[PDB]
This record gives sequence, structure tokens and C-alpha cells, in this order.
Amino acid sequence: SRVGKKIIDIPSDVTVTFDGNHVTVKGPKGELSRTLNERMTFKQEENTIEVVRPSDSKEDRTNHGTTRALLNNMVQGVSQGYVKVLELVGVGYRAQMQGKDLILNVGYSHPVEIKAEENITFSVEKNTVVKVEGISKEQVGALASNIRSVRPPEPYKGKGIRYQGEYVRRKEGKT
Amino acid sequence: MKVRPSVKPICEKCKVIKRKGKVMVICENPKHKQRQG
Amino acid sequence: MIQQETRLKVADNSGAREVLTIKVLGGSGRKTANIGDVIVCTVKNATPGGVVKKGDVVKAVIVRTKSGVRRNDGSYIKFDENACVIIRDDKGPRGTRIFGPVARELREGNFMKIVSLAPEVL
Amino acid sequence: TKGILGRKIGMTQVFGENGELIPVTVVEAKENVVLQKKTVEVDGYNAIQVGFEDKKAYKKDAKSNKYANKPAEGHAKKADAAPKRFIREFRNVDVDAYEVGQEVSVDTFVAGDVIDVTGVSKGKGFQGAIKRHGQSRGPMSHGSHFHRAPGSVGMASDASRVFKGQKMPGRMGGNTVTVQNLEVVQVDTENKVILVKGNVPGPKKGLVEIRTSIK
RNA sequence: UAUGUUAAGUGGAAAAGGAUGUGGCGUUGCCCAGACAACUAGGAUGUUGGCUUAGAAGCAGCCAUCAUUUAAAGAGUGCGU
RNA sequence: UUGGCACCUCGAUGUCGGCUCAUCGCAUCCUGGGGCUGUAGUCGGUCCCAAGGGUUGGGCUGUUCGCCCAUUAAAGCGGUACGCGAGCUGGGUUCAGAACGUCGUGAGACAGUUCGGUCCCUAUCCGUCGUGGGCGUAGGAAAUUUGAGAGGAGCUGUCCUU
RNA sequence: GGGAUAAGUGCUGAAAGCAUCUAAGCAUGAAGCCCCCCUCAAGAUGAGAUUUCCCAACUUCGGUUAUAAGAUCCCUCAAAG
Ligand SMILES: [Mg+2]
Repeated sequence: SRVGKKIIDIPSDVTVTFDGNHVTVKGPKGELSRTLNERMTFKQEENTIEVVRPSDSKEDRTNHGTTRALLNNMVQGVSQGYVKVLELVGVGYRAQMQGKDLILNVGYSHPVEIKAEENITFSVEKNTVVKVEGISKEQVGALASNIRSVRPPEPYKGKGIRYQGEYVRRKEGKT
Repeated sequence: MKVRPSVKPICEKCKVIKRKGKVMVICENPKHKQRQG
Repeated sequence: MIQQETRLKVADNSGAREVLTIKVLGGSGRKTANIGDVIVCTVKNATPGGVVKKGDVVKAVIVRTKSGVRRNDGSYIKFDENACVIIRDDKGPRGTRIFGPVARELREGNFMKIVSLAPEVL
Repeated sequence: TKGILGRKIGMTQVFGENGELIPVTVVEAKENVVLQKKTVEVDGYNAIQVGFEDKKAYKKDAKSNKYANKPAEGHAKKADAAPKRFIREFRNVDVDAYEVGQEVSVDTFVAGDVIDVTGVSKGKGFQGAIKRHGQSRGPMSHGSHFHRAPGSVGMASDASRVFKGQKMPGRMGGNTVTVQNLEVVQVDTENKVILVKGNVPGPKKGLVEIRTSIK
């Protein structure tokens, strides 16, 4: 697991607590607590973390690479943070906030409301560019997928909630 | 989706993967998605 | 209660004098029809001339059955003879001179051209 | 919430506002009393036990259900009430809202409530397939010797038996039936009468249970 | 008991075919001058030059397919009509 | 399905249609959910998941089948002795009568037509649908109950608004 | 209207410093599955629960009468047969 071993972790002014197997990572924007793979061993130097697998058995060399990048995700999201931006394409497609909630008018004869959750913030700009921000990558991604699944892009004119900088295969159907 | 006993690449960009015990093909061309193998 | 093979007098000057019902429209298994229900029918007797000729397969709307209808207040209306009027697929009549009394329950089904053209609506 | 026990008097008709014929059933609900409070910690579930009508007191050498026996008198004397002829219990009600010995009164219902009424249907006795089960009958002419029999009861040697629930002749009626989403038309407090819209199961002078619609 | 294999309830019915499932044995060529990876570093020139074809210059088809600005460069690996 | 074989049954296992009553499979006719589309939308096409419910009435034929007339959201395909005659029918088919064509010298024959032509049985057992008695449930009773389990329901059209 | 799913759609993510719905992990998703709704049900021999009623006097030791509470026989009936 070149991911797991070769690229070691580099905490930057963060507090990681290798509390047995249960790991707890806190920094400027909150605290994250995940339970990593049991068999793996963790070596923590001055502001550096390294993951070591026991055997080179396919399973061990698979959980190693997984649970190194998972901890790297925690430190990078608690020190830097994670953002996902979604563009709304289509005449009359708007996005407005309603207090810890996000309301969309995407041409459905009824507004669609997504309530925010803990550790997650929504924002809007130019009534089109929705923004999801948070510390946990696995939850910001989930929320962004939920918001785009309200109306994913269509192939004939691209209308719909797309990821920003997402290639939309465009067809040329004719009236 | 194509579900057929013969799952093979159709393009150079086609990828053969195994999900949940099934042999599939994923390609950026949606016509080349294939399920069972 | 008009079902298939039921003879009906026609109450207009369209050309048809009697019709037999082939089918009651409105659903699978539908068996009977009352005032305001539309039927398909074959004309069995016609006047010489007129637009409807003997043997034609036409739509008609039922007016004034002898089974009669109940009203929401518990009042019933019954008639002496089953009757029908040939319609033009826009719920509009083919004749111009509807004869005989007509039940008021047709006003709901948007047969307003039939309802207005009848000497008596009851 | 808010159930009650009564007996069916008959059917009649009332004219609503704007004057529509409303077929109604008259239900007489009088001397309803709460006789017990079933509680989770004592019974495993909460309910109120309601007694209805009025038995005569215990007497020596009673020969019919008209007089309460000692078990029933003692049970109804633990609350302060006369022996009752019909005892049911209700789960949809909130037990804390009720108190043992209190009188479930007719005006717990208000006109426009939507109710479920439970009765025992009218008896029909030994009845055949075409009435008990709505089955069609065979031809009445054309040499037919099949008029009101049930049809085949099965297949041939594969099976070699009749499956359970074949819809064969037997005793019709007398079953517990619940009619749903009926509405009370008016309440008469002096006559202690609920007018329910439509018809309810059972013979005249039977027993009906009214309670709030579960839907 | 010892040593291995299988993850499919295979064991406890089938085939042509299809498949980065997985273990064993040998061959073989790339290699710390540093392959294989996206290594987010450049991608173009006279020049589609010639048949240039609906005008079409990585697509309707004969390719003539010349050296490289260059640590590495193809009259364009290649998605395209 | 049409066959092959001749293994059970000739001291009898009634064969086609229809009626009555169903029951199961899913290779799904409709309705529910999807992927791909040479899917602009309404329309479609094809494949995948799904058996919960539903899945028409007539004319002609003994007909199954089929064609046609009108419907329908749809008029699904199969198994159950081509389900079901100790549940019904008896139009076809397969006795005895008669006739036509045809074959035979003839008696007669044809899976060629045509008219006619007895459908028995009081249910012992299992099974099934309903109803009672006995004992049990560690005293003898009256009533009110929980719910382990089991069964039932489960379909869908059109119009208005957006 | 809830819970779990099918086909499917995913998010995070290594095997394979890339990609990747899957291996670990987390979603979402059908008239179908379980519950919800209706009815029956403790012979549920696993025979359940609650409230109430009855409670002695011989024994020569009950293998005990006869009675309580409660039922019935029998009789008048129907909302039931
Ligand atoms: Mg024998």
C-alpha cells in the first residue's frame, strides 16, 4: 500500500488522540472521531503520523491503504476544510436559504427543501451557485450528491444541479 | 445497461471491474455499460 | 338501467328512430347505464332522409330512462320510455330539434347543447 | 380516543343543511360507566373497561342473565356502579383522561366526528355456496343438473385432496364486523342517542361499539 | 494429527463462451542512469505538403506520411465526423 | 407441441369442447421501480427488478384455435390426468337406423360427409366447510383480555390545477 | 405512513500513490418483503394475564361425604338456530 506506507501523515497544529483504536482528531474547525482498522499500528512522531500493516497478506495491505487515507482526510478537513460547489443551470432555477435549510425552485411545481445537518453549512451566491462546506469529506460529498439528485443535469440543454466543473455529455435532439 | 453473458470492452476507454460478485464494464460512453459476466 | 342489446327510442330529428346498444362506455365490466351515460349503438330504424342511416354505429347519450335517477335530497325521477340522443363526439347533438322531456342530470355532464335544446328540463 | 357502548335502535333519515337525505342509524348509549383501568404495570397494556346497560341487583335463586351473579356484583361494586349487561374495553382512549366509576356520557362525541363502529352481524344460519360466498349458479335449463351446488372442490390426482379454505356451505352471519369512517350526525343528550351516518352491523337492539376512527 | 487450498453454502446438477477472483511452477524484459502509474510540465511549427474530398487542416478517402522548439515530439498517440 | 419407447393400468385409469370452482409458475399483458436509446416533450423501442392485485362483452363455428364487432389500464403465457363428468352438460367423437359421394363382383368399407341416437351410484375412510360433547390447562366459578401464530384485503380510469 | 430491500443511483475509499458504488465503511431506492388496516385465535399441552365470587366438618386419615360461588335438567321464547 504505497498510499498507506509511502505517503506518511503530516499534522499541522492539530491534536490527534490515538485512543486505542478509536481515533479523535480536532483542530480549528471541530473534532472528528472515527474507529479505524483494528489490526493496524500507528506511529506518531513530532507532528507526523505513519501507518504500519502487520502481514503483507492482501487483506492487511488493503486496510492499510484505506485507514491511512481516512486519517489523512480527517486532518486535512479539520485543518483546511472541505467545500463542494454546485451550479444550477436552467431558466427559472433558483436557490435560497430558509434558515438552516436550503430551498430550490428547479421547475417542479413545488419547492424542494434540504435541511442542513450538524457540522455542515450551506450558502448561496447569485441565486445559482450552492455551496456545501464542512469538516467531514464523507458527509459533504453525501450532501452534495443529495442536492444534485434533486434534479441531475439533462443531456439536451444541460439544465439541472450539476457539480461545478463536471462534464455534461450533451446531445443534440431536435424539435 | 447491457446484461449479457459476454461482458467485454467495446472501446479503449472501457474498464472491466467486479462489483458485489458481478463482472461489469464501465465506460464514459453510457452505451458500453455491461453487467453480468 | 340500459345494458347491451337494449332497444331505445331516439329523441331527436337526427334521422334515427330506434337504436340497440352494443356497449356501455366507461370501463371494463361496466354493464348498465343511466341518464348521462354514453353508449355505442347501432341504429335499427331510421327516417327516410336525415344524416343518420340504418345500420350506422354511433355514439349516443341516454336521456330519460324508465329506471329513473335518485337525487341527493332523496327525490326520484322516472320516465315512461327509455330515450337517447345521438352525439357528435364533442358531447354535442347531431339533430337540431330535440324532443321530449330531459332530465336535469345531463346539465352536469356538460351536455348543455342538449339541455338548452329540450322543451322541458326536469 | 373517546369510545362508547350502545345498542342499535333502528334506521331513519334526517335532512341536512341544504337539505340532503341522510340515512342514519339511531344508537342508544346510556349508563356507560368506567369499571376498570387496565395499566401497563399491572396488565401489560393500558385500556379502560366500560360497562353498559343496567342489570338488576343480585338475588337469591336467579334463573337468567337479568340478575348479576356474585362475581359480577363484586366486580362492579369495586367501582361505585350498578351491574352492567355488556362489558367491553377500549385501547384507543387515554387512560389518564378517565377515572374509575365515572360516567362515559353521550356528548363525548360531537357532530362531525369520524368513527369506527363494531357489531356482530345478523345471523343467517346454514347457508349454501351461492349465498354464503357469492358464487355464480349453474344453468337453470338446457338439461342442467347443476343449479346451486359448489363447483369442483379441487384438481385430479395431483393434489388428491381439497385445499384449506375452499368456500363450501356453512353457517352464515354472526361475525364481528367493523365499519370504518362513519360520521356522527347529531348527539341527543336527553335521549342519550347518537345518530350515526349510514348503517351498522347487527340486528335491532343488538350491541354496537363506537370509537374514534383509527384512520 | 500434520501441511496446504476454497469464500462460492462452491462443497450440495449443465455448456459454448465471458472475467485485475485466487494460489503454485517455469520462461521472459523493463530498473536507483531510474520503466509502470494521472506522474497537471510541453505539446506546436513550414505543413494536409500531394489526391485535398460536402468547404473537412488526428473522420467521408490515396496518406509521400520531411528534420525537430526540443532533457522526450507525430505532414499530430488519440475522443471526435 | 408433433413424435420415439412400451415401463403402470384391458377380473375398465370415461379422452374433446363448454359450465362451476379454482390453484400454482414466471419466460410480465396492465399497473409499480429502473438502465440504455438513432430518448427534444407527449409517443415509443429494448433490457433489468418485480407474481400484490387485476387481466371484457358479443357475431361465426361442437369447437380449442382463429377471424370479426365494440370496449379496456390491460384484454399475459403455461402447469395442475391438454385441473375439475361419484360437481353439471353432451354440441364433437367411437355401437346398433338411414342416406350421399367414393371404393368393392359382393357381403361391406372410408376418421369423407349427413339426419337420429339411455351420462348409474343413499359417502365407509382421508380431505374439506360448518357446528357440539369429553378431558386437560394442580381448588371450584363469572366476566374482561394479551397475542405466539393464522386468514382476509392489496386493482385501476377520467377530469380540473400546476 | 414507517422498517428492510431488488434492479438501479451513489458518497467516502484502497487494493492498483491514478481511477473505481465495495474490499472495510456510510447512503438512497419498487403496486413487491415486514409492520401498519380487518377477522380468528392460550388444545400457544409453551395451555398465558387482570378483576371479582366461594372457603367446613367429619376425619380415624380422606380414594371423605354434601354442599357454597356457579351452572344445568324442565318450562315461556328469538336478535339465535
Ligand atoms: Mg379392480
